[PDB]
Amino acid sequence: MPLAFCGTENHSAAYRVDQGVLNNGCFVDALNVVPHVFLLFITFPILFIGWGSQSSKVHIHHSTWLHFPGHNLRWILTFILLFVLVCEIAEGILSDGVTESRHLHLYMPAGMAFMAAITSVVYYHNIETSNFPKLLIALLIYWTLAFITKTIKFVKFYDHAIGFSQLRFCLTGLLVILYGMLLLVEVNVIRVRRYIFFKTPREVKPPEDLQDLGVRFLQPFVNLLSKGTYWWMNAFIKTAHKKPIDLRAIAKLPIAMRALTNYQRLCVAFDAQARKDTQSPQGARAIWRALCHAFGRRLILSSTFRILADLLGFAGPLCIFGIVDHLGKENHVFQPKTQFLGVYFVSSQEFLGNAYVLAVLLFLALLLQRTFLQASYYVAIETGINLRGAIQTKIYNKIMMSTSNLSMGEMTAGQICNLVAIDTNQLMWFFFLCPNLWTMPVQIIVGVILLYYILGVSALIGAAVIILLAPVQYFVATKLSQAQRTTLEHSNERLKQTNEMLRGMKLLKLYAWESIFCSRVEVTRRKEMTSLRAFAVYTSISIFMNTAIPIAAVLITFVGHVSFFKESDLSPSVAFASLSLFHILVTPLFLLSSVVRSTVKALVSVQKLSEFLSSAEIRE
Amino acid sequence: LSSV
Amino acid sequence: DLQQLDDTTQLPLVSHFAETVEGLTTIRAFRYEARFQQKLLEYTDSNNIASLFLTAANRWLEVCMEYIGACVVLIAAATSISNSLHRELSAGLVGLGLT
Amino acid sequence: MLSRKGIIPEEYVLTRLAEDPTEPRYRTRERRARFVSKKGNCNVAHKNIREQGRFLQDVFTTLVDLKWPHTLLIFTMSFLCSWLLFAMVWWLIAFAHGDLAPGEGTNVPCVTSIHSFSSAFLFSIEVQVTIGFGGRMVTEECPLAILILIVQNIVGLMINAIMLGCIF
Amino acid sequence: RRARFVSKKGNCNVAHKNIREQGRFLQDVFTTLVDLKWPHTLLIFTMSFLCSWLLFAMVWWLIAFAHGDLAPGEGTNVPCVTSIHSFSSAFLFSIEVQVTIGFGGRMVTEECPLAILILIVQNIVGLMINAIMLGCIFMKTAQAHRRAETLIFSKHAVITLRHGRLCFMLRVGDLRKSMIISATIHMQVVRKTTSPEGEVVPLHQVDIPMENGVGGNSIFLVAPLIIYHVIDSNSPLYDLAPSDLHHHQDLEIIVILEGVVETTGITTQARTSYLADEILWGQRFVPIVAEEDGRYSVDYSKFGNTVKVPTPLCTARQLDEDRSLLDA
Amino acid sequence: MKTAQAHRRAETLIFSKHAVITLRHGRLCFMLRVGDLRKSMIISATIHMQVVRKTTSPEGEVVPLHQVDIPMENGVGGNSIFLVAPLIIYHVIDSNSPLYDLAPSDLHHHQDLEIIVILEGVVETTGITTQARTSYLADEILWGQRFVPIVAEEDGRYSVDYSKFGN
Ligand SMILES: CCCCCCCCCCCCCCCCCC(=O)OC[C@H](COP(=O)(O)OC[C@H](N)C(=O)O)OC(=O)CCCCCCCCCCCCCCCCC
Ligand SMILES: CCCCCCCCCCCCCCCCCC(=O)OC[C@H](COP(=O)(O)OC[C@H](N)C(=O)O)OC(=O)CCCCCCCCCCCCCCCCC
Ligand SMILES: CCCCCCCCCCCCCCCCCC(=O)OC[C@H](COP(=O)(O)OC[C@H](N)C(=O)O)OC(=O)CCCCCCCCCCCCCCCCC
Ligand SMILES: CCCCCCCCCCCCCCCCCC(=O)OC[C@H](COP(=O)(O)OC[C@H](N)C(=O)O)OC(=O)CCCCCCCCCCCCCCCCC
Ligand SMILES: COc1ccc(Cl)cc1C(=O)NCCc1ccc(S(=O)(=O)NC(=O)NC2CCCCC2)cc1
Ligand SMILES: Nc1ncnc2c1ncn2[C@@H]1O[C@H](COP(=O)(O)OP(=O)(O)OP(=O)(O)O)[C@@H](O)[C@H]1O
Ligand SMILES: Nc1ncnc2c1ncn2[C@@H]1O[C@H](COP(=O)(O)OP(=O)(O)OP(=O)(O)O)[C@@H](O)[C@H]1O
Ligand SMILES: *[C@@H]1O[C@H](CO)[C@@H](O)[C@H](O)[C@H]1NC(C)=O
Repeated sequence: MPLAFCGTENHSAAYRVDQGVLNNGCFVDALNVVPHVFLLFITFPILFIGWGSQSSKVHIHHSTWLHFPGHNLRWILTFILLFVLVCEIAEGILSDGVTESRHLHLYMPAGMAFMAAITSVVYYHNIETSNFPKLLIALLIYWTLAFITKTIKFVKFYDHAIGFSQLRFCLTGLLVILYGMLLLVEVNVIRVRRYIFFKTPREVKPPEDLQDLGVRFLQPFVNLLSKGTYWWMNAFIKTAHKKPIDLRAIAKLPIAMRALTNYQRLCVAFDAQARKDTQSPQGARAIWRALCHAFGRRLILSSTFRILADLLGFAGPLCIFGIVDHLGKENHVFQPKTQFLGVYFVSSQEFLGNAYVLAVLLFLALLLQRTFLQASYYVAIETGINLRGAIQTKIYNKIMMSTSNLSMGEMTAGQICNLVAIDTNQLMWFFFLCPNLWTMPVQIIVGVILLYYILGVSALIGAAVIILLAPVQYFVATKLSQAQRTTLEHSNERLKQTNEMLRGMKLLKLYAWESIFCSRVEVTRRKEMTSLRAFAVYTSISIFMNTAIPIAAVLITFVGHVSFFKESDLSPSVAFASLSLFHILVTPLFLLSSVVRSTVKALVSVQKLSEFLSSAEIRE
Repeated sequence: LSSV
Repeated sequence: DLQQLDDTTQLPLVSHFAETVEGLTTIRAFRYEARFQQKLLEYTDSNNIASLFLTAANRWLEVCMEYIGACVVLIAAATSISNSLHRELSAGLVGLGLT
Repeated sequence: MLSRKGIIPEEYVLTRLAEDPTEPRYRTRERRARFVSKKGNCNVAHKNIREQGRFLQDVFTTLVDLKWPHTLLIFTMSFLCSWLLFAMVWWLIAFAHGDLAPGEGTNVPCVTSIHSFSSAFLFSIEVQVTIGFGGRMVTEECPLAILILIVQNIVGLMINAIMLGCIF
Repeated sequence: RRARFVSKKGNCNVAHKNIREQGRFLQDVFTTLVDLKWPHTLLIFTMSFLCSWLLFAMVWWLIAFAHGDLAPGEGTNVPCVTSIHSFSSAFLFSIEVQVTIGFGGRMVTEECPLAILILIVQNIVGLMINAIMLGCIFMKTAQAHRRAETLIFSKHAVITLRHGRLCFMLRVGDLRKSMIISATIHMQVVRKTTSPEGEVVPLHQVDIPMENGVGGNSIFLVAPLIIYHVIDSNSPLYDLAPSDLHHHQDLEIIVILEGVVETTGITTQARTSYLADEILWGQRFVPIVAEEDGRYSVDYSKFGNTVKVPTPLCTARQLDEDRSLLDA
Repeated sequence: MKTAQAHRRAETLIFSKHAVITLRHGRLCFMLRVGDLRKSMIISATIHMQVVRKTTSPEGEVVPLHQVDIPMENGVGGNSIFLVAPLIIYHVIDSNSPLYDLAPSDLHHHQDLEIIVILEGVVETTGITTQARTSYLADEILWGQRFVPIVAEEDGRYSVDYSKFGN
């Protein structure tokens, strides 16, 4: 009873090739093993040579990166085929359970394919760090070879009347499409860089921004997966432990984020709009359209990541519901009904109903969310920071203005400096919280929808309690900001008085007038202390609300469902899926008030900036 | 150094 | 270090704006505006690069800390389901752990 | 979340002013950059080198340059990858030819005494290292086995020749 | 159009016509094999082995047929080679013997001494062929012509006054970290020079001094170096005029960087040329070797970038007179 | 060590059968043409030159084969040479050269002159140093002749006509 590739039932009758060499359902799996192990045994010597070269003599310490055409879509196809290969492994482990011994022909090909995909992106990266695309022939034959072999497997399944009921048919069909859509990528590289069958290769030089000697913020010129997890930051962070961070140790920022480059882009938007449209002034709405047209191509991308991250965030409570539902019912059967040619096919419903499989899927879903959410954050921040540079340059351009008593007597240099600092910072902070207004409504809507499905009308009562904490937080935060305004505009006078009564220390000390002026300052300090007491009250209500809205909602939720409703008796699956949903919904509900305030202040800031940017100029 |  | 680099980089920039307004007649008199334009761009670049490094470092921590959290989820989920298939945790403590 | 969203407002009335720099001494930080170390080891870090594959095209200069432990790894992996690759081929041709299923007395297997993948892997060891323990022959039943035998012998001799040259 | 003596990346570009062949291009088979491309060497590698295997396979098959051991199938006879049933078995027996596998199922009995003689011949032939192919492979793994391609010569060369003397400069730099021992730099001026006596030499290669500190040709090359030649009365570039430096000019400054690669020990040449159009007048090279925190830093991005600089717009001969007269 | 032999490659180096003596730049120089047949280069190709004579010193010595060295008249004074096309290897007869008393009449067959020529260098295909030796008896020297230009200009590149190599 040893480890056999096709099992050991019916006296090894699974190995008979009498009817057909390629009609033996275990032989097609054996064929699919070949292209993956072929890549491993042709690339491992190459990879170890590369690793040795890095160790013994890493001559190109700052080697430039040349990314081949079709490089972002290359990585995303690898990511989604890694997903399906994990699912194939899960199906194989789940189907072999109903046999006398482990079959090994359900999850050996998928396991070696999983390792082959990982090694085929490591090999591709090592052939992208140093521009040498002739070694990519090994990858083109590999992809097409795999596409051939499982195509044979796919057509055999359709002959034997498998259909879309069996999960592995769907997985194999989808995976075959993946291999075709990535073989096309490889031939795209052939077509562009013209290295294999064309007369003269069309070489490309690395972008000039990376060619600059001092550029440490090399975020754009990085492979997609190190953009997700910020792997390039590791070396920089390690260096910061030994040597400090000097202003000459920080990078010279790339061309894409230069102030003048963003200023030129913003000027292009302004000029194109003001020419194609007969709107004579460049007023508030003109600037609003200009910002959208100039930075929309990145703002939309951030929103897409945020929406995907939100939809994947709701896969934690839902998977918990599935896991704990399966975890009861005494596990009476746990058997695969479908039988085909002595092998069992786990149905789709039988797949997402298991516990270990759902837990592995939950882990993978979290890996996507935690990275999409951070990727969405970075795109929003980078667009906001580029906005700050362009807007600051634009403001300073109009400063180059007439010094009339009408203009200079209305907005003094203090006003314009405050305009620069305050308005642009809170306009930038609007572009940070900008994907929220597109996503957070979807988050709340979809959260309430699927929370109703899990529990019922009592969940809507609890959702009402939480959704009744955005207006409460809004009023408290407005009161908090008003109290802070009063306290801060009072300490300004105190600080000016203290500076005035401490600059002349010698004069006051000589006349024995040090303590008297100290008490004159302490009086204003006591007044500011009363104001700060109001500020402390209004900030303690916010701490209370933040840390007691979810708990009060939970109490109302469950008490209503048991006492008032009595519809369905509580279960651990329902009662913890709903509780987990409450945490994931409390996080954005509180911050929604700050998003609204930021949007309001953004409108007022652009009103300020448009009353300035269209003032009286100097001359022609 | 002293900074470290 | 990056936090201080942020603050101490945006201090000269706002200061520069104030100074430029006061001697605006003097600057336009010398026809020497391009030098102060380059001063703005140099100050703006020095501020944006510090701000971007602070952002990227913050995102670096968040990604790494969330992967550790995700690894916790996988370890907790696997072991808890195992214990509840054999040792009979009764399916309540399992959910109280996963949440 | 101390300042996750509440850091948007700016006072712009801060009292921050000039402060002592307390910069570290430049003499301690600055150290004479030696062109070459006391014993060779030229300390001249290169930068911005454009890579056109020149460093990986001359694989034999690279192989000799590498340290012995890395050469041992490449030595071992080259042999073991070829051994495993041809083991897969030998196992799969046997399982395709249907000779490890029947056990029938009249059928003549194309590779005698193939019963599993361990036997196929041992047969791959014997062919490429040229040991030939005799218990796993090649019969005349399928000409594909003869072609694979030719390919395996030629590949093994090429690999041995290249590794001999690198070692010398 | 214009004929290149050598290409920019070495590759001597001279077509040799009307050579009488005495068979030399095949008389020394081993140098020819090493010159061959790797795919072609593999073809001959495979063909040599396979032809030997198949030739001796025919011999073993034919001796078995003559000895009457494969036709009858009667166990009373004792075959000279065990279990030779067909030509496929004979071919497999050749594989076993010459590669020295010996699958045991096809032994050699004592019955016919011709088999023993053929066994001796086959083993000796297999060992000779293995020895010869090993030698060719070892001289093909010690090739250092791919290392020569990591020696970088700047695309354009400039001329600027150094120490008051108008010198023709040049930058050469190394990419690999491993040194090149005994790096020697030669330099020539391929020109069509006519002597007063009526001689007309088509390509009169004239050597060039390298203005070394000891007058020699040796150089210690780690970082990119400026290789300047001082144009004096004894140099063939002493009558160069900037208007005589366009494309259709009969100039070519060949450069030969010899040296032995330390990783293997094989002497290598790196070759380049510089047509008159690729000569730039009155410029200089931007400095490269900075000084970073710990050690030196060489920026290869600016390897060939050049900046202009004021220069006399006259020949070198007219410059010795512009200074002698002032001194006088 | 027998597959790395490079004597059969040295057999592809070609020396003109007879050398000439002809004026260049007024001075009288001993010219010689050396050519290569293979497409591969010879790295560090060095050329020596010696005059084997029977020398009687004033003190009474009689050396039967006294090998006096000879300058190659290179642009830098060295011996190294770069050889793709056929080169002219000319030695200028100055007051210090032992050929400073040659005559057309004294250059017949029964004259005790021989001009050894030692071409060296390291082949690139193997990395083995080689030699290419030849000699020129006093009958195989032709006074007052010049070699024919050989490196004609082809459309694409430079074409060398080896047919007129010795003309
Ligand atoms: C039609 C006749 C011509 C036949 C050949 C034409 C080209 C074939 C293309 C398909 C080859 C398959 C994928 C291999 C990928 C590498 C191929 C290759 O050429 O290597 C690329 C590199 C080096 O290239 P380069 O010198 O910069 O440029 C090539 C040059 N310009 C030229 O003349 O090209 O190479 C290297 O730097 C070598 C690194 C190590 C190589 C290790 C490869 C192991 C192969 C083992 C094969 C096992 C087969 C077993 C069969 C069993 C089944 C029965
Ligand atoms: C339900 C959907 C999920 C399906 C699962 C598989 C994974 C996701 C696949 C689906 C979408 C993938 C991304 C596509 C979005 C299109 C754009 C894209 O690829 O990059 C989007 C952005 C920016 O890109 P850019 O244009 O190069 O930006 C700079 C530009 N060059 C410039 O000049 O300015 O890029 C960035 O801003 C950097 C971050 C990119 C996102 C992170 C990449 C994936 C990391 C995840 C790691 C673990 C995932 C698990 C994989 C294995 C699972 C077993
Ligand atoms: C007194 C007169 C002189 C001596 C006469 C010898 C009489 C020999 C009779 C039997 C000959 C067998 C046929 C072999 C084919 C070639 C034979 C042969 O002699 O080739 C001739 C040449 C060898 O140089 P050379 O030109 O003679 O040199 C003379 C002088 N130095 C010169 O400059 O000219 O060859 C070459 O220049 C080599 C070219 C390629 C060689 C490739 C190897 C061929 C065999 C490969 C074997 C294949 C596998 C089968 C093995 C089976 C063995 C039983
Ligand atoms: C029995 C079936 C055949 C079995 C084959 C055995 C395969 C075993 C693994 C491979 C062993 C050999 C790998 C050697 C790789 C050497 C790499 C290397 O030296 O630099 C990269 C090479 C070198 O450039 P080149 O211009 O082509 O040649 C050098 C130059 N011309 C010279 O003078 O030196 O540039 C290159 O391009 C890379 C070298 C070639 C890459 C891979 C070689 C195989 C290609 C496929 C050809 C197979 C032909 C067999 C057909 C047989 C038909 C009967
Ligand atoms: C913690 O976020 C959220 C969590 C949940 C939700 Cl539903 C929304 C958000 C949110 O607010 N999304 C807006 C995008 C965002 C906001 C804050 C942060 S951050 O973590 O505060 N990082 C920094 O501010 N870096 C600064 C940027 C300004 C210059 C100096 C460095 C990062 C990204
Ligand atoms: N950073 C570098 N790394 C490696 N080789 C380089 C680098 N920079 C230039 N070279 C090589 O130097 C030669 C040209 O150098 P140069 O900088 O003078 O010209 P270029 O304009 O950069 O040339 P090209 O466009 O051909 O690369 C070419 O052989 C080129 O491959
Ligand atoms: N086209 C050529 N190809 C190869 N070798 C040549 C060629 N022309 C001359 N040689 C070689 O040069 C030498 C003689 O050159 P030269 O032309 O001066 O004399 P020759 O009278 O043509 O010689 P011969 O007729 O004896 O070969 C001989 O070694 C000869 O083999
Ligand atoms: C294989 O085994 C099962 C269970 O013993 C049996 O039902 C099936 O018919 C067998 N297949 C055969 C005998 O072909």
